[PDB]
Order: sequence, then structure tokens, then C-alpha cells
Amino acid sequence: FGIGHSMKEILDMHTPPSGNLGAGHQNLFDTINNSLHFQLGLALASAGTICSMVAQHMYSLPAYAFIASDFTT
Amino acid sequence: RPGNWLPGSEAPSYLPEDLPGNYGYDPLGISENPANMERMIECEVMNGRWAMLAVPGMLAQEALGFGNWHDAPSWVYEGGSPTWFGAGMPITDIKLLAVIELVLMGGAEAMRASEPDMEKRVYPGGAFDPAGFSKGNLAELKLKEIKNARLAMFAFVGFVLQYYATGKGPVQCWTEHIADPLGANFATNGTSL
Amino acid sequence: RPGNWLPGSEAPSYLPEDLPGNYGYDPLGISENPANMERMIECEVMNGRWAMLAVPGMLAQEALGFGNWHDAPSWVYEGGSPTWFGAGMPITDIKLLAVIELVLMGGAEAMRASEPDMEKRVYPGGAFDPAGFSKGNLAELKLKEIKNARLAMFAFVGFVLQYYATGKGPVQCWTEHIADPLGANFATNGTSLPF
Amino acid sequence: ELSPSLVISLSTGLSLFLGRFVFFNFQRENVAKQVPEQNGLTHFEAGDTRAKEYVSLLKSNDPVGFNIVDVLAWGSIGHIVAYYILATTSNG
Amino acid sequence: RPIWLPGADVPEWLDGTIPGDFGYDPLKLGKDPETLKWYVQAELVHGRFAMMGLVGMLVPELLTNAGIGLPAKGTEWFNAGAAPMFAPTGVLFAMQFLLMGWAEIRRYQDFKNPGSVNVDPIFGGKLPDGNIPGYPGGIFDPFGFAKGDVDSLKLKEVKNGRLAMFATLGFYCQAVVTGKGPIACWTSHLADPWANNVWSIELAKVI
Ligand code: CLA
Ligand code: CLA
Ligand code: CLA
Ligand SMILES: CC(/C=C/C=C(C)/C=C/[C@@]12O[C@]1(C)C[C@@H](O)CC2(C)C)=C\C=C\C=C(C)\C=C\C=C(C)\C=C\[C@@]12O[C@]1(C)C[C@@H](O)CC2(C)C
Ligand SMILES: CC1=CCCC(C)(C)[C@H]1/C=C/C(C)=C/C=C/C(C)=C/C=C/C=C(C)/C=C/C=C(C)/C=C/C1=C(C)CCCC1(C)C
Repeated sequence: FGIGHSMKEILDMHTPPSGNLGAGHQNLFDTINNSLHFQLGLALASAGTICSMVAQHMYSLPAYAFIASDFTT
Repeated sequence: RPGNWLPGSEAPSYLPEDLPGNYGYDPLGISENPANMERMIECEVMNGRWAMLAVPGMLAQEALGFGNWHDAPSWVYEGGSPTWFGAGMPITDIKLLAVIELVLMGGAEAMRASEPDMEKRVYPGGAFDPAGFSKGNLAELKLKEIKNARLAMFAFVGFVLQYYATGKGPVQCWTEHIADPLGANFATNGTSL
Repeated sequence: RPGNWLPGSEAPSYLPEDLPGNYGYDPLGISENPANMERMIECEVMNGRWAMLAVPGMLAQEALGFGNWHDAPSWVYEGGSPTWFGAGMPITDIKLLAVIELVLMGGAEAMRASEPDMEKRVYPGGAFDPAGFSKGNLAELKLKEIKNARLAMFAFVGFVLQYYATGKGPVQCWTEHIADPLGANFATNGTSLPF
Repeated sequence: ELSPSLVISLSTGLSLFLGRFVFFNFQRENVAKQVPEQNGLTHFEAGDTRAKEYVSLLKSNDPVGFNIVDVLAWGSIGHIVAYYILATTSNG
Repeated sequence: RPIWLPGADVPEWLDGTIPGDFGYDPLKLGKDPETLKWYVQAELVHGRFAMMGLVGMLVPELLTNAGIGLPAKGTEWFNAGAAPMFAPTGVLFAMQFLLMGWAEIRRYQDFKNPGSVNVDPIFGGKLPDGNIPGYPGGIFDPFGFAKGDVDSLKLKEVKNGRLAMFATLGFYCQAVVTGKGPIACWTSHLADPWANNVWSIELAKVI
């Protein structure tokens, strides 16, 4: 439908106007959309941390009824 | 340049000698590219012009229409009168008030937001003109607002950061000092130590 | 150029010898920078005039009328308008009063403020020279005006360090001293000598 | 025919105002600047059928050409301001 | 040329160029030139404060303890911490800091750019200068010394400054121990030199 954003032309305009990052984000949407492993490294990193984030909340904020009563579960 | 901010330092190279209010003050080396600098020239102007107009509203209504710049204006509405502005009561109510603010500003600013030119934005002229349009007179007056704005901005902090310390409004916090300059100063306060 | 302040000669090199009454006085050598002396030539003469205008002013306050100087504002701090200048008290209040002397003086200075010439500004002539006593020789009169000026300024200090000391305003002090010379001094009752 | 049915009718007109008033300027100006592609080519000619950038639904005789999906994109924002104002009742 | 001890070094990077130079820098702080420049000024600023300051400690307590004439209010130099009267130590302190720091940044930005702290337009009025590097001259030498005794006068400033600094440190450490005033510490020793010495009390007495 032509209304929206373009992944690459979001990125390519983020090279900071100094040069601290040099070309900034440029041709990344190339590497990302081509490399699978790059996409998979993010997936595990993103999902991996959340797995832990689950465990950090789920003992302290025991969503389910009558846990923290039976402990060993 | 109309002077140096710190006598004994050289002029920074990247700042071209002709800019409104160029004191050669850029300690952080913020803009070392004149490309990027220009947007912050345009923006320092705007932040001032709002800041200018904001200051009298803070002083006056403390010492004139009798309300603080902070808690009095906003609080009195929720639990009370719709508006006391100028010691008078209009019809307009809370929610539908801010609704008008988006139509207008979003209409006022966005209409300015679209221009090709940088200079005709910062300095529109046109219908806004009726004052010096010409030569050195405008060039000089060009410095005068940039300079007053800097002062006007730098006040705004003093409005906020006194009120967080004192709790009294800006004039009420001012009048205290002129009566007794010692013991009413900032030094004795929860600020310093 | 007349003589030198102390007779140790060494009239300082930098000076516009025609300047109105340079005795060759720079112990600290401030005006060595010529562009800077350009400024301090006027700063002097404009200071002195407002001593030259004030010294008689502070003189009549304490002599004829009531109050010396620091008595004047605070006498009318509770009073306000109640002055007497040859006459009564046109109503004005401290906040309203200062507006006149601040704003009317600002422009009066501001008209003089920007003057492309440094000579033209301090010595305008014309409307400020109604009489025309400039004649062909102002150089005698220019030095003439300064010697009165420097003394006027230096007189003004004699008001402020006396009254800031235990001593009071000069007019009675003048009489006080001429009453008893021994016992009226900066040392005696002045406690200016701190031993 | 009262405030609940009046406000959302009176609120939505705010966003569609700004959209046509001005922001028809800037939205159209980025859309021309932003177009999606992959491997330097758009998604139609890379073999993806479903990805063909679709203007054939998007047209109008509207004076500036303001179209159906821009009604959808702004009208939805018109319904954001709608259900923030009525639904809250939070600090006025 | 005099040496700190006559038999040692005069380190390579240090020749006898500057006055008050006896060839003592064991820890070798000054090595590169643009540093030694700095410390030389850091010495004099110390040397100058120490001289003036010590007289603030020495003379007032001396008067009181040299007789009834003009007893020094604030008693010993460390008993003058008390006796503020008019203004609170909160304000009077930050009045100093703001007031000094104006003058002393002026002193630094001169060392940075030597020629003129302030050229004639900026910092309205004032700016007399007449300034050589390392010493202000100008205002700060009213009577107009540097009449040709300079080199000697320079040696006489440092050498007295060196001593007043070192002597000041005594006032600290003495009072920190003997709890008395200097002339109390003075005379009590001069009274009986042996028992009233150091190292019979509290400090080397740890033995
Ligand atoms: C009787 C005491 C007295 C003395 C000794 C002075 C001395 C001086 N006045 Mg002055 N003045 C006086 C009373 C006095 N005034 C009164 C009563 C008023 C108000 C009616 C003024 C209003 C006044 C103005 C408006 C101006 C002077 C200026 C000057 C300076 C001109 C010298 C110059 O150009 O050299 C070079 C300039 C110098 C300033 C030399 C430096 C000498 C000392 C160390 C500087 C001290 C300045 C002072 C501490 C600034 C802080 C105070 C202020 C910010 C509140 C000189 C230092 C001029 C100036 O620039 O000073 C403000 C000037 O334009 N005078
Ligand atoms: C235009 C600038 C300006 C001015 C004129 C004032 C004025 C005042 N402030 Mg203030 N203030 C300001 C900015 C300003 N403030 C800002 C930006 C801050 C945040 C850092 C503060 C934080 C502050 C505190 C925390 C307190 C005050 C207080 C006061 C009052 C007593 C003076 C004092 O304690 O100094 C305040 C100290 C400063 C402003 C330090 C900044 C000084 C800068 C470097 C220069 C200021 C002078 C500037 C050139 C303008 C003056 C021009 C001159 C001709 C008058 C007085 C009404 C006190 C008060 O009223 O007590 C009841 C108080 O408690 N202010
Ligand atoms: C503020 C007033 C003021 C100013 C700006 C000047 C300015 C000038 N005088 Mg001048 N003068 C004054 C007052 C003043 N004078 C007074 C009151 C006397 C009488 C004692 C003289 C007597 C005098 C002589 C005899 C000569 C000058 C000369 C000069 C010129 C070079 C000296 C210089 O740079 O001074 C710059 C001035 C200042 C920087 C002002 C500093 C004031 C400080 C801040 C106050 C110090 C007060 C003091 C320590 C305590 C009071 C003691 C008492 C003697 C007043 C210069 C244009 C010489 C010249 O070339 O003739 C024109 C010259 O030969 N003057
Ligand atoms: C400035 C100073 C003291 C200043 C004192 C002042 C102002 C006193 C102020 C007061 O009294 C009054 C006025 C009035 C009282 O009511 C208040 C106070 C406040 C109490 C001491 C410096 C004191 C400085 C001292 C003691 C320095 C000693 C340095 C030595 C011995 C050697 C250092 C070296 O640098 C070399 C030379 C070579 C390197 O290689 C080796 C090392 C070691 C690094
Ligand atoms: C022909 C004509 C007459 C004269 C000239 C003129 C230019 C005015 C022209 C105008 C014609 C008109 C009236 C056009 C109106 C078009 C409109 C109002 C279209 C409606 C758009 C709104 C849409 C899709 C809804 C979008 C999404 C909504 C709500 C959802 C809101 C939500 C709620 C509150 C619950 C869940 C959370 C979520 C999703 C935020």
C-alpha cells in the first residue's frame, strides 16, 4: 500500500553528522537481509535474554495461583 | 566578533567570524562542521523567542495577577475555577482547551516547518516586519534579539531551579534578596552543601 | 605642559603633551597603551564634572538645608517626596522617582554614547557651548577645567572617608576642626590611625 | 446525538485537518524519498508476487489527491485523540 | 653556584637558569619544559601566600603574648576559625570563591596566553597590564621596583618564600601536637631547650 517506512532508508540516514561513526548505518540492510546467521544471532540474543527475564520476574511476581506455596515448582 | 567570552583564548576556527552573537564560545566543540551548525543557529533563535515571552508570564502573574509560575496556574483548574486569566473568568474547560492547542500550533509550526530556505525561516519578515528592514540597522537588531534571548533562556533555569530550592515564586524569591542580601542568598539553602 | 607632579623629572614618554594639564603622572603606568589612553582621557573629565556638580551639591545640603548626604535619602525614606529645594515637594515615590533619573539619564548618555570621534564626544561645542567662551583658545580653558576637576574629585573623597569614619559630614567638621585644631583630625576622633 | 457521538465526530476533524492542511506536504515528501527494495531492487522484480507496490487502488479526484489510505492513516489518529479524551477522565 | 647539597647532581634537565635554583628536584617532577614553566608560578603563588599568611599567624599571636598591648582577638591562629560575626560561613565562603576565582582565572588565562590577559576593548575599563611573563608587574608593583636589582630581588623573594612556606608547615605540625601557640612553642623551648624539644613528645616519642 506504499504508506509506511523503508527499512534501509530509515537506517541510511542515521550516520551521525560528525563522522564519529563514519558511514554510520550504511548497507547494513544489505548484510542483514542477506546473512541468515546475522538474523539468527539477534534472534537468540533477543529471545535468550527474555528467557532469563522470565525467570527474574516469574519467581518474584508469581502470576499463577498457589505457586510460592508449593516451593519446589 | 563583538568580544570574546574568555579573554585570553583564541577564536575557534570553525565558527565563521560573522554570526549573530559570536563570542567564540563553543567549549565542547559541539559543531565543528558549519553544515550542522546552521540548524543550531536557527534553533537557538527559536528557543529564545519562546523563552523571552515565557519570562514575563512567570514574573508578572506572581507580582501582578498574583499566581505562581508553576503550581498556581495549573492546579487551580482541576479542583476549581476554569480560568482566572487577567482576573477574569472565561468559559473554556480543561480537556477541550488543549485540543485547540494542537490544531493551532500544529497549524502554526508545521506551516513554518515546510520552507526551502533557512534564512527566510529564522527571519521571516513579510507581515511580521513593521520595524527596521535595512542594512546595518537590521544587522544590529539581529544581534540584539540573539543576545536578549540568551539572557532570557538563562533566566528560565533560574526560574525552575530556584523554585525547586526555595518553593516561592520568582519575584517572591527575588524580593527576599533585595531586602536582606545576606542570609537570603543562595549559599544558605539546601543547594550548596 | 606645566611642571611635573614630583620634581623627579622622567616625564613619562607616552602623552599628548597638549593634554589638559598633564604633570607627567603615571606611577602605575596605566595609559601606556595609546588606544587605551584614548578612553581614559574622557573617563576622567566626565567623572570630575559629576564631582564638580556634586561637590557644591553636597556642600549646600548640609550648610543651608537639612541633612548632609546619607541623611538626605533616609530622612525622606520615611518622607519620600518631602524635600525642600528652594520650594516644596512635588509628589513622587521612590519607585516612580528613580524612573526619571534612570530613563532621562540613559538617553542623555545614550545620545553621547555612540560618537564616532573621541574628541567630538567629550568636547561637542555648539548647543553645549552657548556662551562661546571657547574663543580661539580653549587650550588654556581645557587645562583650566581639569585642575578644577581633579581637585573636585579629590575633594569628594574627603567627604566619603570622613563620614565613613567616625567623623560626620564635612560642613560641621570644617567648623569642628576650626573650633579645636588639636583633637579634630583624622587621628583624633577619626580613628584613621589604627594604633 | 449528544456528546459521546458528538465528540468523536468533533475530535476526528482535528487530525484530518492537519493531514490535508499541511502534513499532506511532508508525508508525500518522504514517501517519494522512501521506497522499499532488497538487493538494490524492489520487491516486485526480485520474484515476490505479493509485494508489488500497489497504487492502482490509490487515486482520487480530490484537489491534492488525498486518498483512501491517508484517510485511514489520519482517521485512525483521529480516533486516538478520540479515545484518549473521552476514556481517561484523569486529572481533568 | 650554590647547590642543595654540595656534592650531588644538578640534574641534567635542570641548569642554573632560573633564580632560587639550587639543583634540588629528587622526584624529578619538572622534566619537560612546558611543565617546569607551570610549577615555577605554582611556587611563587605559594611562596607569596605563605609569606603573607604566616605573618597572619605570627604577628597577632606575638602581640598578645609580647604584652598587653593590642591583644589579638581570635587568640592563636587556629583559634580564629571561630569569631565570625556579621555574615554566615555559608555565604561569606561562596562570596570569596566567586570573588577570588575571577582574579585567579585571570591569572591562569594569562599564563596560557602570555601577552595580554585582556586587550583594551574587553572587560570594560581596567586592563592596565604592563605585564611581563612570570611576574605581573604593572599595578602589582606600584613603587616601581625592578630598578636594576631584579635578579637579586628575585632571589630575595624566592629564598624568603621558600622559608616561609617551610616555616608555615611547622605552625601546622607544632600546633597539631603541642596544642600551644608558636611563641608558647617558641619560648618554652628557648626557656629550657632540652626537655621542651621535639621527639620528647608524642611523635618521635613512639621511639
Ligand atoms: C569617588 C570615587 C570614585 C573613584 C575613585 C572612581 C574611579 C573610576 N571611575 Mg567612577 N564613579 C564614581 C566614583 C568614583 N569612580 C561615582 C560616585 C559614580 C556614580 C555617579 C561613578 C560612575 C562611573 C562610571 C559610570 C564610569 C566610572 C569609571 C571610572 C574609572 C575610570 C578610569 C579609567 O577609565 O581607567 C581605566 C578604567 C578603570 C576602571 C581603571 C581600573 C581601576 C580600578 C581597579 C577598577 C575598579 C572598578 C570597579 C571595582 C568595578 C566593579 C564595580 C561595579 C561593577 C559595580 C575609574 C576607576 C568608568 C569605568 O569604566 O568604571 C566603571 C566609567 O565609565 N565611574
Ligand atoms: C539572569 C540570571 C540570574 C539572576 C539575575 C538571578 C537572580 C537571583 N537568584 Mg538565581 N539562578 C539563576 C539565574 C539568575 N538568578 C540560574 C540560572 C540558577 C541555576 C544555576 C539560579 C539559582 C539560584 C538559587 C539556587 C538561588 C537563586 C537566588 C537568586 C536571588 C539572589 C541572588 C543569588 O543567590 O544568586 C544566585 C546565584 C546565581 C544566579 C549564580 C549564577 C551567576 C551567573 C554566573 C551570573 C549571574 C549574573 C548575570 C550576569 C546577570 C546579572 C546582571 C547584573 C547587572 C545584575 C536573585 C533574585 C537565591 C534566592 O533568591 O534566595 C532566596 C537562591 O536561593 N538563584
Ligand atoms: C577616576 C578619575 C580619574 C581618571 C579616569 C583620570 C585619568 C587620567 N589622569 Mg587623573 N586625576 C584624578 C582623577 C582621574 N584621572 C584626580 C582626582 C586627580 C587629583 C589627585 C588627578 C590628577 C592627575 C594628574 C596630576 C595627572 C593625571 C593624569 C591622568 C591621565 C593619565 C593617568 C591615568 O591613566 O589615570 C587613569 C585613572 C584611573 C585608572 C582611575 C583609578 C582610580 C582608582 C580606582 C581609585 C584609587 C583611589 C585612591 C587609591 C584612594 C584615594 C586617594 C586620593 C589621592 C584620591 C588620565 C587621562 C596625567 C595626565 O596625563 O594628565 C591628563 C597627569 O599628569 N591626573
Ligand atoms: C602556602 C602554604 C601556607 C599558607 C598558609 C596560609 C595562607 C595561612 C593562612 C592562615 O594563617 C592565616 C593567614 C590566618 C589564620 O587565622 C587562618 C589561616 C588559614 C590558618 C604552605 C605551603 C607549603 C609548602 C610546602 C611545605 C612545600 C614543601 C616542599 C618541599 C619540602 C619539597 C618539595 C618538592 O618539590 C620539590 C622542591 C622537589 C621535588 O622533586 C620533591 C618535592 C618533595 C616534591
Ligand atoms: C466529500 C467531503 C464533503 C465536503 C469536503 C470534504 C473535504 C469535507 C469531504 C469529506 C468527507 C468525509 C467526512 C470523510 C471522512 C472520513 C473518515 C472519518 C474516515 C474514518 C477513519 C477512521 C478509521 C478508518 C479507524 C481507525 C482505527 C480506529 C478508529 C481504532 C481505534 C482504537 C480504539 C479506541 C480501541 C483499540 C485501540 C485503537 C485501535 C487505538
